[PDB]
Amino acid sequence: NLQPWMQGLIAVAVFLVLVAIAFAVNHFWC
Amino acid sequence: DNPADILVIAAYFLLVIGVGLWSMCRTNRGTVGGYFLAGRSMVWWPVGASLFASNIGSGHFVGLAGTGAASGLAVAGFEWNALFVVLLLGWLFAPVYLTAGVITMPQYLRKRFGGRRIRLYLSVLSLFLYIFTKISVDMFSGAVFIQQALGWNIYASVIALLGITMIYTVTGGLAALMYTDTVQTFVILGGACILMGYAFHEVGGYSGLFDKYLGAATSLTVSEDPAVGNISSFCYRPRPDSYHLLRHPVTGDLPWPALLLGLTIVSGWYWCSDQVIVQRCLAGKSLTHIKAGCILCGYLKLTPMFLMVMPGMISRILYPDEVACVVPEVCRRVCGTEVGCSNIAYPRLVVKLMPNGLRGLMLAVMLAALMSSLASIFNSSSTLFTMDIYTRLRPRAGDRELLLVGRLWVVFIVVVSVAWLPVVQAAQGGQLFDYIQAVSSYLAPPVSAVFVLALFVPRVNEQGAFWGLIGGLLMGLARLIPEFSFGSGSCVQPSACPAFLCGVHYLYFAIVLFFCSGLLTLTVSLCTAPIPRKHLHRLVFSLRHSKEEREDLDEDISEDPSWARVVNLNALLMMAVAVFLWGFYA
Ligand SMILES: OC[C@H]1O[C@@H](c2ccc(Cl)c(Cc3ccc(O[C@H]4CCOC4)cc3)c2)[C@H](O)[C@@H](O)[C@@H]1O
Ligand SMILES: *C(=O)CCCCCCCCCCCCCCC
Repeated sequence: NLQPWMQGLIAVAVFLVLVAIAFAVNHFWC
Repeated sequence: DNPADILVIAAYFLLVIGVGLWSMCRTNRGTVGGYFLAGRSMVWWPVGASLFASNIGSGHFVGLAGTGAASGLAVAGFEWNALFVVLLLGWLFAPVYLTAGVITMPQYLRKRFGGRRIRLYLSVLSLFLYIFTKISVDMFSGAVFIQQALGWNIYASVIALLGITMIYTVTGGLAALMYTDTVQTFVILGGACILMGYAFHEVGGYSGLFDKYLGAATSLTVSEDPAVGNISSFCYRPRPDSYHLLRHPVTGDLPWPALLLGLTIVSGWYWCSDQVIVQRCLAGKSLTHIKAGCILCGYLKLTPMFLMVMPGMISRILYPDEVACVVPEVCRRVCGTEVGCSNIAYPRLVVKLMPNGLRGLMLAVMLAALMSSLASIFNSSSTLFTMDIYTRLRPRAGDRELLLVGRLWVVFIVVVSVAWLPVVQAAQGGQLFDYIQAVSSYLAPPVSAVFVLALFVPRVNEQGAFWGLIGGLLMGLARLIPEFSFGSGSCVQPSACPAFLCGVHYLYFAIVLFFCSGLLTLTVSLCTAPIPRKHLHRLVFSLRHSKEEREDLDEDISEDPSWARVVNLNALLMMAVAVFLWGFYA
């Protein structure tokens, strides 16, 4: 059973990945 | 009537007038920057409290609670989308609006495109959107709260409410309203938290709520009117998706693609583009303080779920036969409407769950929310009308005259809202809330697209924007006129609109209208004259930091990197928390 506090961590994880890639493109592409 | 409630509301009025006169002693009035921008002397905590207090209102209490009762959690998305777009504002739109030095958004389009018809038409559309989607909300919801909780009369009540708020916004300006919005946000949060605690205690807590809701159906399903008879067992029982925030894309109210995209559009308008919220963000001492206010308002915008949505579900738990009724005559006997009686969730929670001093406190919470929202609308409308119209029509007027112009416009908008009150009283149940989100979805997306392209596409021009706006207006009316004409109803009495019209939820239509208007602007721009670059310094997100001169077709945002790092960091943290809460609630 996939409890809701697991879904919370999954969403936080994908959000953190998105922000990390955004900062990477800022660092390189600006 | 009540010994202690009188003193609690008296102390509330006392704090109100105290902060108001403290700001009067500190106001520094006499300049439009004072009255319409608080002299740009506002810091983080009042900016954030002002954004939250102005957006939060009686509409939020009644609508979120009633929808939670009838449907379930999902409506919380309306609030949580703000938490993202507000950041977009604070990091994309507010800097430009600051480095352009505008007092209004029509002014921004006036000096970014050039001409007198865009500014005029957008000001007029903004005024009508405020009359339809904002003032009607709060008047309707205060009306419901008074009709149930107190019920002595409804016209006199809301008229008196608008009178006090008229005086409030006339005297105040942005400084008074933002400081007293600090105190009002404090009041709203404190009272709502206490009532949430009481409701959780009476149901048994979060677990006690998540257990008993799907079995919270009414028992009386006969409908002695022979037309309806035995009811479907489908509309008097709670939805099996009541506990979920992401409903089905097609066979579900508030479909998740609709929620995300359509609210992003309508809310990009509601925060980044419309004068109320931006003008809250134009009175900022600096950019960093405005960003701090955005994060604060966002963190508070994660709150109205637990304080308005879940309490409505609790109402359905405790009073299913009274809030979850379906039978026309039963609901009419309970409220007066024959469409469901979902709106009575929050008022009956308050009336039957809390003691005398907290009865007074809840009346004060409702009063504070309604007053702050109406004060925001009236001051922002004053800004829009005064600046745009009075300058295009009398371009040489002393500020001792412009102050008078805005002050009197407040009186006029109040009279207009009083005039429109019965047209709002003619809606029943949740119909008004539906209607208003529908109006926004039809009329917002073009404006949303125009601002997106104005800030992020240098190419677009006067023809671009004007024709996108007119095309969006005609497309929106094409659906609004018939759909609003055929009527509205529930499972008991559903109006006979065609499926190809009603079957497409208004948020999907907002996406389509957004894209049609944006495409039309880009088209009619790319086949006409461009606008040179010399006109667009400090008017597009590309040219924020340009120090060179502008041609003026008619600043100095230097945040210290340390506090910049701090505010960036906690903004991202806020988003992380909001995304968590989206995941936790499906
Ligand atoms: O215009 C979108 C923006 O609206 C601002 C706003 C405006 C009016 C109202 Cl009343 C409310 C609360 C509410 C009450 C009852 C509701 O029920 C709906 C759903 C189906 O039934 C009909 C929905 C919302 C929010 C939201 O604060 C901002 O975040 C959004 O961007
Ligand atoms: C450009 O050459 C100037 C005239 C533009 C005529 C063609 C416009 C095409 C627009 C396509 C998108 C329409 C969206 C819905 C509008 C009601």
